Amino acid sequence: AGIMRDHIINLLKEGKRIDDRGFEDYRPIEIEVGVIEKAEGSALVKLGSTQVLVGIKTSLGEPFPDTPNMGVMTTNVELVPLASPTFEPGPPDERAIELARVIDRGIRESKALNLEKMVIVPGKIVRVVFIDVHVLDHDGNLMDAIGIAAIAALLNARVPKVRYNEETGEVETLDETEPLPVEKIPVPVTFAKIGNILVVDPSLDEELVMDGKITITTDETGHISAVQKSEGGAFKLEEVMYAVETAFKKAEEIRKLILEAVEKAKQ
Amino acid sequence: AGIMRDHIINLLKEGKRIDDRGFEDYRPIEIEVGVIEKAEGSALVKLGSTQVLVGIKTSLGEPFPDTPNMGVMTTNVELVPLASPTFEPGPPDERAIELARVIDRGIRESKALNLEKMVIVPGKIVRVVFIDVHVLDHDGNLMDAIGIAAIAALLNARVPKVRYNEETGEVETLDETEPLPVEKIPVPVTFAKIGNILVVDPSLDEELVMDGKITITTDETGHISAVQKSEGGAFKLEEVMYAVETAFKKAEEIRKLILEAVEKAKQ
Amino acid sequence: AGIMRDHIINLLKEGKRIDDRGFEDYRPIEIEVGVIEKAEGSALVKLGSTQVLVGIKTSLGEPFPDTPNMGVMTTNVELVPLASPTFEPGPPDERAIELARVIDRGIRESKALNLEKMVIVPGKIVRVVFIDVHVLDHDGNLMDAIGIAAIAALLNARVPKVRYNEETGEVETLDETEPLPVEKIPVPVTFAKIGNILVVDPSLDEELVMDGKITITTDETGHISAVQKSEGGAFKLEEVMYAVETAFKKAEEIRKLILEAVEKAKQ
Amino acid sequence: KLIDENGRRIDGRKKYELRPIKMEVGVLKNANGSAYIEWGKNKIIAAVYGPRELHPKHLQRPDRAILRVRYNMAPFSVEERKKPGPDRRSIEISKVIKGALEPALILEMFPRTAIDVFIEVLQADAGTRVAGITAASLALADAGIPMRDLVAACAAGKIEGEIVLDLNKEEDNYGEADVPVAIMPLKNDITLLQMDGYLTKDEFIEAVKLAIKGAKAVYQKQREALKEKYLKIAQE
Amino acid sequence: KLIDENGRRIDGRKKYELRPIKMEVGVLKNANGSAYIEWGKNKIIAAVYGPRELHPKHLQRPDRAILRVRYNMAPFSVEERKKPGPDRRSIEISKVIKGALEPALILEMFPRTAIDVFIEVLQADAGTRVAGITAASLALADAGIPMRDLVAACAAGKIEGEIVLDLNKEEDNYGEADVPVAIMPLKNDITLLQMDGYLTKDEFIEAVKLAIKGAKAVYQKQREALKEKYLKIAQE
Amino acid sequence: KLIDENGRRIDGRKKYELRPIKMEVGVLKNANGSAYIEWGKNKIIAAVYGPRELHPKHLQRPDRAILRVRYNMAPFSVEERKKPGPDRRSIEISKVIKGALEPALILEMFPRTAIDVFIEVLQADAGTRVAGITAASLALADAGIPMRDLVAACAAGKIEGEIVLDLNKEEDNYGEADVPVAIMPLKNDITLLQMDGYLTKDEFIEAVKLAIKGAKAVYQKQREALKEKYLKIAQE
Ligand SMILES: Nc1ncnc2c1ncn2[C@@H]1O[C@H](COP(=O)(O)OP(=O)(O)O)[C@@H](O)[C@H]1O
Ligand SMILES: Nc1ncnc2c1ncn2[C@@H]1O[C@H](COP(=O)(O)OP(=O)(O)O)[C@@H](O)[C@H]1O
Ligand SMILES: Nc1ncnc2c1ncn2[C@@H]1O[C@H](COP(=O)(O)OP(=O)(O)O)[C@@H](O)[C@H]1O
Repeated sequence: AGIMRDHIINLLKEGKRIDDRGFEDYRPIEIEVGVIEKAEGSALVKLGSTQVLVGIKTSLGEPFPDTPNMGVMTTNVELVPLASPTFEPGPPDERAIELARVIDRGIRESKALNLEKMVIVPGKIVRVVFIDVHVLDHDGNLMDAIGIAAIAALLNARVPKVRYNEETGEVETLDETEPLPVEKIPVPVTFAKIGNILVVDPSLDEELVMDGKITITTDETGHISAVQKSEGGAFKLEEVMYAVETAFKKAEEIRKLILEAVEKAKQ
Repeated sequence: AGIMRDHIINLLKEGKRIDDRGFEDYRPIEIEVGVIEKAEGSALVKLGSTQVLVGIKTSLGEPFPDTPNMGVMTTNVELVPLASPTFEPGPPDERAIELARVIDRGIRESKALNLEKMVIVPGKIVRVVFIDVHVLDHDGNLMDAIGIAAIAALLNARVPKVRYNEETGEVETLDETEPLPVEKIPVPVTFAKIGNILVVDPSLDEELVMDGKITITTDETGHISAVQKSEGGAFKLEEVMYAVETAFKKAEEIRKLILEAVEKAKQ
Repeated sequence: AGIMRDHIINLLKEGKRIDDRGFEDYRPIEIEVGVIEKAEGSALVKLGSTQVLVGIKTSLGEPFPDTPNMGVMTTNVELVPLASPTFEPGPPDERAIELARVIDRGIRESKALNLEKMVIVPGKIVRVVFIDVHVLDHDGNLMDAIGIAAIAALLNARVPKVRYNEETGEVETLDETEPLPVEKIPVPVTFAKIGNILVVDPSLDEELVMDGKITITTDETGHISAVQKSEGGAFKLEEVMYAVETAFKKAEEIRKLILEAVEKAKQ
Repeated sequence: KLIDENGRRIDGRKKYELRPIKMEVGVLKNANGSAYIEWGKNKIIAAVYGPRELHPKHLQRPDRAILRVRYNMAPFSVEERKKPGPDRRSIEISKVIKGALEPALILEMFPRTAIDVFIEVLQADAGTRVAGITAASLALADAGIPMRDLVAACAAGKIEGEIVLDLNKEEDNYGEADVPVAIMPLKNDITLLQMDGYLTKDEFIEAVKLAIKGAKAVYQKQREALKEKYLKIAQE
Repeated sequence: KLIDENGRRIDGRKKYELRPIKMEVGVLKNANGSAYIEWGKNKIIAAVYGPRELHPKHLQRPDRAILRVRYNMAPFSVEERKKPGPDRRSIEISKVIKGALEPALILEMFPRTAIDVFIEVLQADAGTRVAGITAASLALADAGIPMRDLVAACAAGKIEGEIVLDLNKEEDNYGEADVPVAIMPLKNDITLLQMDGYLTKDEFIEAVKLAIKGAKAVYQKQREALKEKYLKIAQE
Repeated sequence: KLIDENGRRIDGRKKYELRPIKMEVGVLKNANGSAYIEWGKNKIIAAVYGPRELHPKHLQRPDRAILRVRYNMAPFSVEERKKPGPDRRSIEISKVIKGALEPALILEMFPRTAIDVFIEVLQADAGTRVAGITAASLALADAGIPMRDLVAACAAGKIEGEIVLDLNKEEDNYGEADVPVAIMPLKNDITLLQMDGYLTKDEFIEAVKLAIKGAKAVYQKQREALKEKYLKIAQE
C-alpha cells in the first residue's frame, strides 16, 4: 500500500480526496447519546466508518489531597483489538494514552465539566467522573470522534442527586437524577498534513500517508483548550493559523449536531 | 508424538487404555494431609504420577462490603514451571485461572467451607481462607488432583481459636486451635472424551490426544456444585448423563480415601 | 570481543592491566554531593567513566507494623537504558535488584543510617528515606560506585526539622533542616577474579572477561556489613581473606574522599 | 425476595421464555467479520480477524490455524464500573468460548495462521458468555470462515426451586444455579457446558435440556441473521 | 498569588526573558551521542544509540531506521518523590518528542535499524520536554547522525493575563496556558506544538510566535555547543 | 531473648551441629532431574530441564548452554502467607544460585541450549538458599548433566556473640550475621558467599570456614543420595 501515497498525493494536487470530500469536509457524522442505559451517560459517534463509544460512570469518593474543592474527572481510551489490526491486547499504548490525555485536557482546561460543582462535602466526598472511551472501529480520526463522543456523553449524563444530611453526618443518594455541571462543549478538530495540503478529518487511508496531524480543540466561547500536533512531520506557522481558524468553524458545525443528539434523547 | 493418538485411539477401540486401566478406573491415589506443618492445613495428592500440594493459610481481615456476614475464601493455582515443560514462569495463565476457579466454585457453591461460620465481628473481622494450590508434577488430570488436595487440606486445617472480648472491643487470638467449618466434601471427577469413548482420570498422554474434557463436581449429599466442559471437542447429552452418574460413584470412592487420610493424620 | 579475554589475561600474567592500573588501584574517583538541589541529598560519583547519581528524598509516614520503633529506609537502583546497551527499558532486572539489595544491606546492617533516630511518634509517624540510585554510564563496578554515591548522598542529606506538638497532637514540619542520623560510612570494595588474579574496581572490559566478582563492604570501625560474591566463577578461601583485608584499606582511602566531598559542599 | 410471581417472572416472562433477542451481521468496516447482539439488556459486539499472519513462528502451528478468543467487558457495561483489563472471570470465559467455537471450525484449512475473535461486552446483564458465543459464530460466518455448523448458546437456571430459561442479572445473582450451554445444533454436540450453583442430577439434566431448547431457538435467529445478510448482497 | 511584580517576574525575569541555559555535548562514554542541559532548575541528559540492531525482524522496518524515544524522570527530580516507571505523562511526552525529532532525521539512511533516544530528567522545573528535545538533537548530532537541521525547542505561556516566555514550575503550575513549541529553525518547520490551558486564538498565536523566538535563541546555543565540540577535536 | 542456653541452642543443638537433613533424588516424572530436601523445617524440591530448546535464537548463546535458575517460595511456606510471585529477595537468590551452580557445569557441551533449574520452597525455615543449592546439584546430577563437582552449601552465623553452624528461622531472625557459603568440595572453590549482618574480619572468616565444614558434611549426603540412586537402578 505505498502505491497509495502516490495516489492520494496526486489526487490532492488536483484538489480532490479519495472519497470526494473537500479539504474542509467531515465524513458523515452520526451522534447518538443514551445508548448504554446502565451507564450514567453515553454516546456512540461515527465519523464515517470510524466508530467510538463513550460511557460515563460516576461514583462518590475522596477528592485529591491538594484539591479538596473539586470533584474528580478521569479519561481512559481503550483501543480494542476489534477496532483495528494495529490494536493489540494489553495496557494503553502511547496512542491510547495520548488520545485519552488530549481529550481530557480539552475538557478539563475549558472547565467543560465543572469540577467545583461536584463537591458533596469539601475535602471528603466528591463526585468522581469516569469517561471511558471504547473504540469500536478505527477508520481515521479517533481524536475527533473521541472528543465528540465524550462531550456528547457528559451532556447526556444523569447522575443521582446526592444529599448531605447535617444531623446525621451521612450522605444520602437519592433516586432523583440531575445533569453533571457541563458548562461548555469543547470539540477537537483534527487536520492531516499530506505534502503541503492540510485536510480535515483524515480517513485511515489518509492517515497512512499523512506527514503529520494537528488537533485544535475549541469551545463555543471562542477559546482554545488544547492543541496537539501529533505523529511526525512539521507545520508552518500559517498552517497552524489556518487550522485554528478552520477548527472553530468545524467545531460550531459539530457542536450543533452534538446538541441535537443530546435533545433527541430526552424525548 | 501424533503417532500416539492413533495408538491410544486403537487401544480404546479394543477396550483398553495405555496403562491397562478400565475406562472408569483412576490411577493409584495417594492422599496425605498435614504435610506442611507451618501451614494451617495441607494435602499432598498423587493421581498416578500427577502430584499436587495444597496449603491452607488463614488470617483475620475485613469481609467484603456486600457480605459482612461471611468469611473470605480465595483459591489460587500455581502451575510451576517444575511441574511441566508446558508451564512457564509468570502470572496464572488461563489454565491456572480456570482450574482455580472451577475448584473454588465446587467448594463455594456446595458451601463445603461454611463462610458464615467464619465471622468474628459482622462487617469488620472475619476469617480469610487462602487455598493455595502448588502443582508439582503434571501427568494428567490436575482438575481432580487439585480438588481432592484442596478439600482434603480444608478438612486437615486447624486454625487458631479467636475470641472477641466485649469489654475491651478487641479480638484475642488463642493458642487453642479448631477445625474450619467444613460441612461437605466436594470432589471433581473429570472425563477425557477421545473419539467416542469417555475415560475417567485421563493421563497426560490421553490429554494430548483427547477431544475434550468434562468435569463434574459432586458432594456426599448427591448434589452437583460444578460442571465444566473444558478444552475443545463436543459432548452428547448422554455422555453428559453418563459422566454425571459415573462422577458420583467415583466421588464416593475418592471421598472415602480423603476421609482415611484426614483421620490417619490426627493420630 | 573474545579476542579481549586473551589480551587482558596475558597482560595480567605480566602484572599489568589494560589502563596501566595496579591490581589494587581504583580508576580516578570524582565525588560530588549536593548536585540535585531539589533532593534532600544527592551525590554524583565517577569511578573512571562509570557514573552514578543518587538522590535522597524523605517524607513522613507510617513505620512497619513490626518496627514501630524505626524509621524507613528503601533503596532502588535504576539501570537506565542510557547507561548501557545491556540495560533495557522496564522493571529492575536481577542486576538492578541485586545491586540495590547489597547496597542497602551494607548500610542497614551497619546502622549507617540510624533508623531509630528517625521516629517522630512511635508506631505512627516516622521518617521514610528513599535512596534512589540512577546509573548514568556503566563502565564497570556499579556496586562500588553505587555504594559510594549512596553513603555520600546520605551524609549530604538535610531533611526538614519535624516537631510533634503535644497540645494539638499534630506534627509541624519546620523550615529548619538537619542532617539524617548517619553514624557510619560503609563502602563496598569489589574485586574481579580473572583467571587466578583478583583486581580491584574492574572496568567494563575486565567485567566482560572476569570469572566472578566479590564485594566486601566495610565501615570505619573495622566491621563488615555485607559480602556478596556475584556472577559465576569460584574463589579460594585465601582470595576471600585477601579481598577482606584489601577492602578495608581501599575503603579508608575512599571514605576520606567521601568526607572531603561532603565538606566541600557545606562551604 | 421474589423471582417467580406466580408463576411468571420479574420481567413478566414465563419459566421457559427468552428475553428479546436482536442480532445483526457485518457491523464493522475493519474486522473480517462482525456481529452485534442485543439479548435482553446485553449489548455485545463480536469481531473476527482473519485468518491472519501469526507471530512468531514459535506461536505458529504447522498443520492448522489457531483460534484466539478475547472476551472483555467495557468499564461502563456493568452497574458498578469495572476497571479495564482482563480479570480472572474474563480469562476463564475467553477460554471456554474458545472451546465452544473450536469444534465448529475447520482449522486445518488455514495452517500457520490465527483466527482472532473479540467479544466486547458493552452492556452486561447475565448471559454475556452465551450471547457472546452466539454473536461470535455469526461473526466467523461473516468472515467467510468454513464451519461445520454455527454455535448457538443459551443459559438455563434454577430460581426459587424452579428450572427456568435464560436468567437475567437478578435471577442469576440471586438464583440457585446458572447452566450455560453452547451447541452445534445440527448434530446436537455440546461445545460449552458449565454449571455454577447447586443442583441435583435430575435438575442439572433438565437445565441442560432446557438451555439446549433455547440454544436451538437462538440458532434459528442466527440463520435468519445470516439469511438477512445474503438478502442484502442480493442487491444486486 | 503574584507572578508579574510590575512587570517583572518572580525570579526577576522580563516577560520574554530566558532562564539561564547551559548545554554540553559528549558527556557519556557508552552512548553513541550525549548532551547535558541545565535550563533554569532543569538538569537533563540525552543519550543516543546507535543506529543499532533492531530486534526482532518483526520490529524491523525494510526501507528505514525507526526512532524510539523514552523520556523519563528520576524519582528525585521532582519536589514530591516520583515512584519510578513511566506514567501516562511520560508516555505522552516520549511520543511527542519522537514526533519532534523524526522530521529532522534521515531515517532511510540506516534501514532495518533503531535509533534509541533516552531523555533522563534528573531535576525538573518546567520545560523539561523542550529542554529534553533541545538536548536530544545535540545528542543525535553528537552520534554522527545525519539531520536536516537541529530541533530547537522552547515554551511560552500566559500568566496573569500576559503572554510570557519560558515558564518555571510556579508559572506553569499557576499560570493559564503552557505552549511548548519545537522547530527546525532554518526552514521554520514546527515539529512540536502543544497547548495546555485556555487561550484566545490571538493569544495562542502570539505564544506560538514567542516560543519560536526563544527556540531560535536556544538554537544558537545548540550550534555554539556543537562549535565547542569541534574546537575540542581540533586539539589536534 | 536467649539463643544459646549454656552453651546449647534453642532446639538442643551445639554450636556446630546440623539440623536433621534428608535428601532424595528422582522424585518427579516430568523433570529431567529432581531432588527433594528436608533440612530442619525446610522442605524444598529442585527440578531440572533439560538441556532443552532455548527460545528464541536471540536468547541462544553460540558456544554454550545458558543456565536459568528460578527460586520461589510457595505462599504456604512461610509463617505469614506470601502472595505468590517473585519478589526482590527471590530474584536475588535466583541470581546467586545461578552463580553457585554455573562453575560446576560444563556449559560448552550443549551449545544453543538452556538448562532450567527450579527451586520450590514448600516450607521455609532459614537456609533455603543453601538447601536449594544442595538439592539443585543433586537434580542436575539426576538429569545426567556433566559437572566438575557437586555444589554443596551451608550457612554459618553469629548469634549472641558466638559463631555457630546452620541457623534456624529464630537465630537468623534474631542473630547478628548470616553467612551462606556454597562450594565445590573436591577443589575447595567457593561458588556462593554472602554475609548479611555485622562481623569483624576474624568473625567473618571463622564463619566462612565453619559453613565450609558443614557444606562438606552436606556433600557426603549428596554423594550418599547419589549412591542410593545407583543402588536403585542396580535392580537389575
Ligand atoms: N465485574 C463485574 N462487575 C459488575 N457486575 C458484573 C461483573 N461481572 C459480571 N457481572 C454481572 O453478572 C452477570 C452474570 O455473570 P456471569 O454468570 O458470571 O456471566 P454471564 O454474563 O455469562 O452470565 C453479568 O452479565 C454481569 O451483569
Ligand atoms: N510526577 C510529578 N511530580 C511532581 N512534579 C511534577 C511531576 N510531573 C511534572 N512535574 C512538574 O511540573 C512541571 C511542568 O510540567 P509539564 O508542563 O507537565 O511538563 P514540562 O516539564 O514539559 O513543562 C515539570 O517540569 C515538573 O517540575
Ligand atoms: N516473605 C517472607 N515471609 C515470611 N518469612 C520469610 C519470608 N522470606 C523469608 N522468610 C523467612 O526467613 C528465613 C531466612 O531468610 P533469608 O536469610 O533471607 O533466606 P534463607 O532462607 O536463605 O536464609 C527464610 O527461610 C524464611 O523462613
